[PDB]
Amino acid sequence: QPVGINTSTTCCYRFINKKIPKQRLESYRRTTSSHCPREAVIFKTKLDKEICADPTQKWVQDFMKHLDKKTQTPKL
Repeated sequence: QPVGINTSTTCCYRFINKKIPKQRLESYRRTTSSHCPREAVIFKTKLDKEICADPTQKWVQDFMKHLDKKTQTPKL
C-alpha cells in the first residue's frame, strides 16, 4: 500500500505496425476507454508476454476472432 502505485494494470502508447505471431497468439486483453485516453488491444502470449497493437486495421480484429475460439455456450 504505497502513496499511489497500485497493484493493477495501465495503458501503453506503443504502436507496433509489424506482423504478430499467430502461433504464439492465444488471447488478448483490451484497455478501458473511460480510464485510458487511447484505446489499444493487448495480445497475451503463452509466455506471459503482453504486446499492445494499434487498433485500426482488421488483421488484429481478425486475430481476436480466431483467438476467442470458445465464446457462446450452445446449451439446449
